[PDB]
Amino acid sequence: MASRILLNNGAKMPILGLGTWKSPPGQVTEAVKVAIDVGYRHIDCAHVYQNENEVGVAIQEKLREQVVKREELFIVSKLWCTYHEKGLVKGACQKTLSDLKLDYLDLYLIHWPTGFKPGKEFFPLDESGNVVPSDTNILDTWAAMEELVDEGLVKAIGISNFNHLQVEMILNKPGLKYKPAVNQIECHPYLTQEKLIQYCQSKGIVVTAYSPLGSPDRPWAKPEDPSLLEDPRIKAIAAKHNKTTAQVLIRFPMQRNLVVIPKSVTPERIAENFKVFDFELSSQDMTTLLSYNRNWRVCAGLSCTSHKDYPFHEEF
Ligand SMILES: NC(=O)c1ccc[n+]([C@@H]2O[C@H](COP(=O)([O-])OP(=O)(O)OC[C@H]3O[C@@H](n4cnc5c(N)ncnc54)[C@H](OP(=O)(O)O)[C@@H]3O)[C@@H](O)[C@H]2O)c1
Ligand SMILES: O=C(O)COc1cc(F)ccc1C(=O)NCc1cccc(C(=O)O)c1
Repeated sequence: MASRILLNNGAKMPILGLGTWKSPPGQVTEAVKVAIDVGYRHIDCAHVYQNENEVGVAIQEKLREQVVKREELFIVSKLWCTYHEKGLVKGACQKTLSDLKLDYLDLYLIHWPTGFKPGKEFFPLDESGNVVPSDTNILDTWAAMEELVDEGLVKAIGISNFNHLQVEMILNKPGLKYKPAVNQIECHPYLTQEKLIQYCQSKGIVVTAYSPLGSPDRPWAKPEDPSLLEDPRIKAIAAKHNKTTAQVLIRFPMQRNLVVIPKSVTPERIAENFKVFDFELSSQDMTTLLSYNRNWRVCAGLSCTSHKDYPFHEEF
């Protein structure tokens, strides 16, 4: 299938990107270098991942080597929760640009709808142990994101982990200047997201699926949690197609018109995960994979459930 999807800003976004959350700083430069060498043109980043400098080393080198041109790359980052105030957004974006070695981002996302008190700590706490919100609202943060487009820092802006009412709030914002281009949400066979995906797509917003493999390296994994990569039912579909389970899990969102961003620092898996443009899941395969939904989240945000903008109380 086609390698890129057209966004509502007129730019094209590669449907397969490399994730970088948890990629160790001493391994992510080589991961991104390998990814670019084997065909990746989209890298998903974030300031909170604490490895943008090292991602940037890889990008800048592959540009210097003329393995790729800047206009062929699609680099995404995200505004962290402690930078939602309007006077902090530009500096947060500019720090990410400096670290990534870039003059512009292709896409900049509000990482989560929940703003937190600014300061050095990424999760400022009171007990008492609760995260300290900021009195920022998603609409004013969105206006600050729009400014970044108008200053040339970013080509596109979007949102992440917004529920359908929060997307609707952006779309209904008084004086809205730019619609979100993307909503990046968790999505895989255990969290299939039919309602939120159809809503976003119906509005021309492209959905990116994160944790498509079920994030087996997530730091809070428990043994009793379900495991996509080990699910016999998914392994059977992979065997039928002569592909790996991971390749099925990556192809699945692609056939729903989603972008997908599997993470790896393992060279052989980085290459494997890209070899997903040469086979097709049947409609029956797709419906079968959808049937595995259980509303299970890698990223549940249990410490934020009292935040006024917590996204996961709503059905979707
Ligand atoms: N917007 C948000 O709030 C948000 C939240 C979560 C994630 N994300 C983004 O989405 C990306 C992907 O999600 P994720 O990192 O949570 O998890 P994931 O991509 O679902 O899974 C990554 C894990 O799978 C392993 N793996 C990769 N390819 C494999 C293969 N072919 N066979 C077997 N194991 C394989 C990786 O191991 P190795 O690395 O050791 O190879 C790593 O342990 C993130 O890195 C981040 O960029 C965004
Ligand atoms: O967020 C990601 O991309 C991947 O997870 C992380 C990565 C980090 F480097 C550091 C923390 C997290 C994390 O706890 N996320 C979940 C989260 C964060 C903020 C608010 C909510 C909420 O529920 O409002 C939920």
